[PDB]
Amino acid sequence: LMNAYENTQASESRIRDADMAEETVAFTKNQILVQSGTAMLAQANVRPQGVLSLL
Amino acid sequence: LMNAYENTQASESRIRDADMAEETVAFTKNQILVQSGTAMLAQANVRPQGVLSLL
Repeated sequence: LMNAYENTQASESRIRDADMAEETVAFTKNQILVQSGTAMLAQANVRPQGVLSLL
Repeated sequence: LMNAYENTQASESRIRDADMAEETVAFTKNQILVQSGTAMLAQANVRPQGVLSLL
């Protein structure tokens, strides 16, 4: 029962538990992506401002 | 039978039993390797931060 329990727990952890190092890189990647997206959006708001030079 | 038992026990121990020192050296080598690797991964996780300054 000890042997089966430890192997069973290992098998369960291999499926449900998350590997923090595996996707903390993904988290940082997504943070960089969202920052770049916010910057590009804010750049996009001021894009039509050049029209006013013709009025 | 006594002599045969002691000889056979020694022969079996030559195979199944582990060497404590020659295992601890590898264990500590693996330890320094893994901590170096996790430090290197942690420092490599911040590479994209050099890009957002261009935004």
